[PDB]
Amino acid sequence: NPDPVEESKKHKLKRLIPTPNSYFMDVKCPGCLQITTLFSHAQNVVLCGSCNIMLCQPTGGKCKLTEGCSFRKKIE
Amino acid sequence: KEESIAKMLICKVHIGTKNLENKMKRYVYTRAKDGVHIINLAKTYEKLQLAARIIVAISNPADVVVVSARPFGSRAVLKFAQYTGAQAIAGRWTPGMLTNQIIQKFTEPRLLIVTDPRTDAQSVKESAYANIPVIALCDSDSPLEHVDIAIPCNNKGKESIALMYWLLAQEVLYLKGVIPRSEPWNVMVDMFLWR
Amino acid sequence: RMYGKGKGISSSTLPYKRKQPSWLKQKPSEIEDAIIKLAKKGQTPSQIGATLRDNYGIPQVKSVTGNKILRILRAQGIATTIPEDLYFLIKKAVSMRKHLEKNKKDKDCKFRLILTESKIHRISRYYKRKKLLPSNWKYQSSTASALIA
Amino acid sequence: VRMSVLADCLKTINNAEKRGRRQVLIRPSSKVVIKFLQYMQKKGYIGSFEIVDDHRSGKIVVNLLGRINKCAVISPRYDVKLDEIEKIITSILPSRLFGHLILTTPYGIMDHEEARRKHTGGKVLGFFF
Amino acid sequence: AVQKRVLKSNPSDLEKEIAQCLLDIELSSSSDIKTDAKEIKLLSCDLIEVEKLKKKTILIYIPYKIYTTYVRKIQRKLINELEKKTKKYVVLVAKRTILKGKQKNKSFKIIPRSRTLTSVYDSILEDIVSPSEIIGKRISMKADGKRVFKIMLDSKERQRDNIEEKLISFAAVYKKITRRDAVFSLPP
Amino acid sequence: IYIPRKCSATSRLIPAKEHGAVQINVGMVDANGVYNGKTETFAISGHVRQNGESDACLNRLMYEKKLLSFQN
RNA sequence: GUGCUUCCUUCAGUACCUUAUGAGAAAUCAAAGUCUUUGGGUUCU
RNA sequence: UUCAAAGAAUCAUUCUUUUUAAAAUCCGGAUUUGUUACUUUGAGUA
Ligand SMILES: [Mg+2]
Ligand SMILES: [Mg+2]
Ligand SMILES: [Mg+2]
Repeated sequence: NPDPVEESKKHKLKRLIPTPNSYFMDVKCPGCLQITTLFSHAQNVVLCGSCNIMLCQPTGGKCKLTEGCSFRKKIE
Repeated sequence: KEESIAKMLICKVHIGTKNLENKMKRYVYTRAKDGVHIINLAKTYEKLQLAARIIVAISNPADVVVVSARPFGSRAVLKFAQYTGAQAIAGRWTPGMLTNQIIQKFTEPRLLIVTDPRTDAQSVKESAYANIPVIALCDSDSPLEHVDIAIPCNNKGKESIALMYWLLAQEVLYLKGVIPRSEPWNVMVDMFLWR
Repeated sequence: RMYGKGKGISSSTLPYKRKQPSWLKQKPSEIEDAIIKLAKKGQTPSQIGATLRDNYGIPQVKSVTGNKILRILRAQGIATTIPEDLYFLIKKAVSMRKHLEKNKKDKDCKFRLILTESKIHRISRYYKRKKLLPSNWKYQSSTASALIA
Repeated sequence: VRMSVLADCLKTINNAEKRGRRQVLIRPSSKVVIKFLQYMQKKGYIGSFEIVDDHRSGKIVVNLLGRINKCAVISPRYDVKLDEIEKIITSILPSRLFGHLILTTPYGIMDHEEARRKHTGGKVLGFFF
Repeated sequence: AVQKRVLKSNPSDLEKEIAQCLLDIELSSSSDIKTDAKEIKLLSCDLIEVEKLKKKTILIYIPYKIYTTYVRKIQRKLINELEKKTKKYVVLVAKRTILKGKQKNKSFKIIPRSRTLTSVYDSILEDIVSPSEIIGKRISMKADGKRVFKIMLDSKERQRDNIEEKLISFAAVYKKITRRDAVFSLPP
Repeated sequence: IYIPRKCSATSRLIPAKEHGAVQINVGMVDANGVYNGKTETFAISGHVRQNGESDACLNRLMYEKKLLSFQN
């Protein structure tokens, strides 16, 4: 049944209805005290608000994301 | 039934071999960390039941041949033949058997029950030239060319094969009037098994 | 691929929902302002978009602002005379030519230079057909270097 | 590259039929293609089909009844006059008793018989058996 | 005193009632929002019934500008309030005009694609569900020469008493607007 | 006027000299499990058998009836 | 498993194997297939 | 880039009627709206 498919989001970016694999991230450093916002698969580095520190290490797909840290997905 | 499943487990039909065969994928539950492929087992049961039903649907039992060229399924198939009506072949299948009219050992059935379409492939092939349906107690890796029903099991492990055969026989008996339900069937596995 | 034998399909593909997502707080005006600032700072359209995506929380300027980013630049009046892609191509060509001048025996480079020239001429033609380029605009191997600025 | 979406779609359908599929994912939907599919459905050859709207050229997936022998485009959409039809149909489709030769006609797309009934011939899209 | 002014018609049965309700809400400041009916107006309404045991539901045709500015922003609150007040299910839509392509308006030169029929229909679909937001349109051509639009909405609405009923109402309203069958759903 | 047989899976319809193609017959149950007199029938064309999709087709057919329950 | 390594899926290369109610004059060919059920586009011969 | 919808006849199908927007025109009713290809009717041909 090509129409109502179930577990195949492990297809390529070219599914039945194309989605992106990327998503946005509510992110926080250990002790900057804020939602910083982020895009997974971000090319250019993002500097957090206060002390401008590397939050995302840039890379060939899905930014490495610095130190321990924590990220919620933005959802919706 | 859980009992059947338990029996299967005790034997080994849950393990299929390495090499998956894309058309068999659906029957396989998942692969293991080892490098083996575990068959879904409920599927094996249901399929087996279906096969049994089909067998029963044949009017007279004698014209439903069974086959295994393997040395250690041969015994099992003989037993099956004895218990139901069905011919066994056992061992050396002759290439003319279902086509060549004039041959001595001709005998053209209404169903063919192979144990393994890998090794007993000739028989399977023949089934095409005489419109014989073919059920197959096939492995994970096996080719399902010409086989109608594929019961997913394992063929490598002789004991497992024997068990499967026994189960099938039991099912057929149940379907027929001979051994009523609720009562377990008297004869054992080990009886079917090679040595 | 237009010129190689390359046949890859690596691509951005946007999400089904094209009315902006709930979590996006930025009002349009602010984002427009930001875009303008970026443009002023020397960034090109694509680059600007990338910056917006990464540094600020915003996926697509098209979902927040009805308009696409080039359009808004145009509206604000900070649009380049010479379109992004075309400009880039020209730059590349210039670079190639310099190399050739330096280093005469490079055959592969020359071949690639020809290809880039051809592509420019296509792109250039297309722009002429619209009204982004003026009709009086050939691309010249002599001038080229001065053009980019 | 693509040129005639419709042709490609028809080819895909044919392939599916040959294999004996059931479902088949016609990959760029087109108004024309949709119309063609509808026509086919009307004359029984195809089942349901769920034109899925992306936010682009849509995909159709189409439900097959194991009934089509072939379906096809005839590229160069030759203008075809009403008198010129008969010869064309003789050339193409396997019997006068069946098969359908689909024209785009200023009264929408319709089969050769329909065209005849109307009066207008037009440009010839394709056919099935 | 006002009330007739909040609508843009000659008062008729239900529009007037709706206006009154709005005024009351403005006066009272129910639930959370206040002075939001100062901003709102309406053009017209239509009561429609469904294939039910009972229930009638309401289109509220809103001038487009107003919809764009205020109603879009605060829709959930408004609709819920209306439901609480008048047990009839309500939907806001923008009265947006459709134009034939080949036709020549005094305005424009070339119709904008905003005003095209298809686009308008899409927009009204978007409008009518508004607690939720569409996941995927998908148009089943039945073999009978019918077309069914099988729309599926996101989560969110799954936490409500009115789900299936609401969906049915939406479908009905769509039918009324655009003589189109439709079916609605959600994911498990 | 011999009207030929339609493969119950793919509807391809199968001629005299096909062989290969098979009319598999499934016997019914009556409450106990005992063999009911009746028999539900599927013809399967040669092409599907050759492919190996035959088993899948059979499964689908069963699902369409009530005979077995998993589809795939 | 010990940042790398493997395994899964997937892209783009790139070969090979079996299989063709697919093709072919055959040799063979996952393209040489979807071709008297002949028309996706196009250049050359 | 206006998709569609509903009613009557016939042996699931065929042929017919009606309306679903916007602008100009006419005494709430009634009636015009890109160019060419293509196609249909004609006209005119010893
Ligand atoms: Mg080229
Ligand atoms: Mg490509
Ligand atoms: Mg040819």
